[PDB]
Amino acid sequence: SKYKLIMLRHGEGAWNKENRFCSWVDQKLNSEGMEEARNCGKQLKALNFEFDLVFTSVLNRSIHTAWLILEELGQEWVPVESSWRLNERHYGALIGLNREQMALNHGEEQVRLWRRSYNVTPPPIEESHPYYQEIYNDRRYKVCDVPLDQLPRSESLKDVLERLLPYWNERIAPEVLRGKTILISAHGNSSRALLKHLEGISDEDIINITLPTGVPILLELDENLRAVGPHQFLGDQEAIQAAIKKVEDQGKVKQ
Amino acid sequence: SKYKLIMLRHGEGAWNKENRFCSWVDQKLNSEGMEEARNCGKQLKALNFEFDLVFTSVLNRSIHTAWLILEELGQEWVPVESSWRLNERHYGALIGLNREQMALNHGEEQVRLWRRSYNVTPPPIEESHPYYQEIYNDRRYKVCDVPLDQLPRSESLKDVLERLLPYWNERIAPEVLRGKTILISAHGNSSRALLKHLEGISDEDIINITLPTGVPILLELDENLRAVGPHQFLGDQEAIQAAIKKVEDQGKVK
Ligand SMILES: O=C(O)[C@@H](COP(=O)(O)O)OP(=O)(O)O
Ligand SMILES: O=C(O)[C@@H](COP(=O)(O)O)OP(=O)(O)O
Ligand SMILES: [NH3+]C1CCCCC1
Repeated sequence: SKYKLIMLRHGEGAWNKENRFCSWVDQKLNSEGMEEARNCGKQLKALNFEFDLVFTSVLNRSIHTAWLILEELGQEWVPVESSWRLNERHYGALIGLNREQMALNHGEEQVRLWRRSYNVTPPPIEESHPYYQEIYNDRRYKVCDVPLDQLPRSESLKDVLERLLPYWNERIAPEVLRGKTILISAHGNSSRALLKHLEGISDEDIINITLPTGVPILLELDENLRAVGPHQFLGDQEAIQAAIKKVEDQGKVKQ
Repeated sequence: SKYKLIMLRHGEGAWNKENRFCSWVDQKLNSEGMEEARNCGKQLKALNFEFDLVFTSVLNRSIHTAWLILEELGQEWVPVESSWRLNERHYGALIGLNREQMALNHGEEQVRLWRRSYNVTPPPIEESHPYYQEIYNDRRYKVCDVPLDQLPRSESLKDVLERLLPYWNERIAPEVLRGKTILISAHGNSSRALLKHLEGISDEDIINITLPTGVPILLELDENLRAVGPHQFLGDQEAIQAAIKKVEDQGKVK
């Protein structure tokens, strides 16, 4: 048999609009992002989606995106589970910095490696960093399945998959195999990590995969829980490609 | 007290304002109710509440109230569990009717009896009722711990307690005993049912308990999960008492 699930990157937030690496900083959705989430809900309603379970990260932007989708569907009663293992990749010291500024300071090539490569690790975030305290002082990280002191201070995409894969295999995949309809409301890089795994994308090719905010990602899996075909974006393809280009351009120098 | 928990009636919804028995009809919060929910969250934040688990009914007004509270607290990551066992009392055939109109036609005393009695069971809702279909055809009732055909068609407050108690005993009580800080976002009568149990209120006295929408209720329990004192509405008692009077007056002609 085959199974289909829906995954997506949270709706736009101020940091996305202002082009600043946000990562573990708990930014909220902005007005545009709330609309993106509601539109996702409307598309899923048009398709008559009936979710059984929803998985999100512990960053509120992914939770609110899910709540808006459920409201549009009239499915607010559907169980939601949130885990740090679906949190966006930890950008370390790059958190708070402007992506274009980094391109000007370090070059487009280096920024592309930091953003999309599989093995490159961002410099770790230090206690002196402006956003260190608010991240590690938050109670949500005192009750994780990993001690506060053991949580990452920066992550390569590979590091992300290493802490996300166990969650997928142990808590999400079993439900998929039970024929349940699942929604994964997450982030750009945590979603890219899962897609790399499910689609068998090489360490080299994953660098060219970019996900825009607020666009449902359709993925079909076979009996072995591997992608039957490439992931697909739901909606106007021209608009979606334009949004993808916008994300890519965040790390480029004006021309 | 050894333990403390917070419970509350969801924020104002369209039918609360229209003064119609809503019960299992899934009406949403209105602008006023959203504000009530947010003020609840602000009041709880002012008192340092840090929830570990949230329990709600499967009616969206209770869920949305919880979501707004969690947002105000910056605690959207806190686990939420929902169950039909926390659903508002099933008003049966009375669903959809205007409370004041009923008082005018049958007498204030009659309406008060239907609304607050512990033992009186409303007439069952039938297939000919305007809101029967949307209730029993909803998918949320196809995945309950009891078959769709077994779900109630009307309930007395006693009936409510009988189906709510198992959920309290099996799922909520154990968490409170572990020392977790719990939030229960429910309804007017389902909350009255739980208060009757926790405070050991008599069948006679429970009739005088009326709960206002969107007001946090603090319950202090001992080692045996018994209330050490009467429930405490958190906030200005004058305004809260006024909101309670508002609910009572829904069944009065004037
Ligand atoms: O970490 C972040 O700032 C973004 C991704 O940024 P880029 O890797 O795409 O630059 O995560 P998201 O907006 O999905 O929560
Ligand atoms: O069933 C309803 O309409 C109300 C209670 O109405 P009364 O018993 O006070 O008339 O419950 P709610 O969902 O608003 O908390
Ligand atoms: N001072 C900055 C150098 C580039 C990586 C992020 C920190």
